[PDB]
Amino acid sequence: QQFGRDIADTTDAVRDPQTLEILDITPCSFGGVSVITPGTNTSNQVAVLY
Amino acid sequence: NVLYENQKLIANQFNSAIGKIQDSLSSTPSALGKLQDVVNHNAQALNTLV
Repeated sequence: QQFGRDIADTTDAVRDPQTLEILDITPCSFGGVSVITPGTNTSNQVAVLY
Repeated sequence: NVLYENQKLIANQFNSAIGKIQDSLSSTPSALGKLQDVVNHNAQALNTLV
């Protein structure tokens, strides 16, 4: 076996040829950004939601 | 006037019906079709995109 996969047809586990130990793969931390603001007629400050 | 002359009977029948429906909601496995179908439809439509 060279490398694994999952249900969603994406790469999950990869074995390097240098060492018999296998390395898992998890993508970088991704997510939407959202802003929490009051009315601009009222105030100016904002709060960031990740 | 028919209620106050049969209060114990109505109470016993109500408790028996409550116990019966509590048993029947767990005995039959196909009594929860709609919620399982909508969550399975959502999961399948999300999986086919990937």
